[PDB]
Amino acid sequence: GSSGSSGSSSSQHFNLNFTITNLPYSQDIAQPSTTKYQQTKRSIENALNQLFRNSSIKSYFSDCQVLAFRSVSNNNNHTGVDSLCNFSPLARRVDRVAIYEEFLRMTHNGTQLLNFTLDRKSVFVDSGPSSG
Repeated sequence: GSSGSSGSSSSQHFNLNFTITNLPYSQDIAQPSTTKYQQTKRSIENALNQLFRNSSIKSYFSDCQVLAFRSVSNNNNHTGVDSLCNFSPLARRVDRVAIYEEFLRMTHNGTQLLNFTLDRKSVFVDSGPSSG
């Protein structure tokens, strides 16, 4: 057997996160078998797509992966966007702040994402695969 395997992976995955104040955490958002969930799930993922091609990193950045939504504490009138700033195999020189600033520039300092008003301080991007 053995058809490869020699210490290879290529491509990188970035953890995209940013709560959207313009999205209440209802029961629908809790169950993937709802409309409010699928709709918002594709709505945000769709907005991020057109945002990338327009962003400064519209060459190495492939697309995003909306994992799910989280319910922030204190107030239940928000929704934590659990996305994944996925990149291409060619992308080698990519920092965390890079996608963070590129997204804030288009979202007006992280306030209005196309058609979804979201906070800025809440937003944050990190590295997914890092042994943890």
